[PDB]
Amino acid sequence: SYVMTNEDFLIQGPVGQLEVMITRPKGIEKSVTGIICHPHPLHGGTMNNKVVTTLAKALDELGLKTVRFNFRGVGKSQGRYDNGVGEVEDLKAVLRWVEHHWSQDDIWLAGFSFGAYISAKVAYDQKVAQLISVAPPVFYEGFASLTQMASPWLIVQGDQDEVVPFEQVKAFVNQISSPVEFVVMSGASHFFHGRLIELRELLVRNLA
Ligand code: NA
Ligand code: NA
Repeated sequence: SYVMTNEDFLIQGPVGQLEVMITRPKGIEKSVTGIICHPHPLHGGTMNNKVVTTLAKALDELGLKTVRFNFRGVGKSQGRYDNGVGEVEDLKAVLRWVEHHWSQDDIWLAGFSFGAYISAKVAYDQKVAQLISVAPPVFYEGFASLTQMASPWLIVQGDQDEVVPFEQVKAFVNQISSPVEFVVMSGASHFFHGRLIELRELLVRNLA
């Protein structure tokens, strides 16, 4: 499907255009596409966030096309913040767009913090081949109900994350019924400053 690679472009979202960028892998391209959601739009989170980039690099290394996008209101994406509700619809729109362009592909959903919540919400509604959360903000009220996730779920978490505390994520992983692959980076903060190479390696190791 003719879609320019490694450049920002716009697609139709629920409330306006969504800014998207895709990548295509450098070797065998698997019939799996990963969509990666960014951290909190109200705290400067965008599709260009470095943890988002790292997730994309990991998925690319694994042979997946990747799709990153800005939630409504962010960057060139039109509209305004919608309480985590419309943001779910934004991801759902990007997901439909992926399914339209690559109908044969399985889907991976991934996200960092706010984006981990949004992607988990969608993966709870539509079983996908793999869900990936980095620093899922499990204190969000909307996380409480995500107890029987059908999609396989990898959670990567720094144990020195002060924004999303390890013990809270651990407790969430413990309380939910469905199995989670819970991978912890020792000494990593919420932002993985200087640990992005290791984060990529950790993702690849656990997703290969
Ligand atoms: Na966030
Ligand atoms: Na905007």
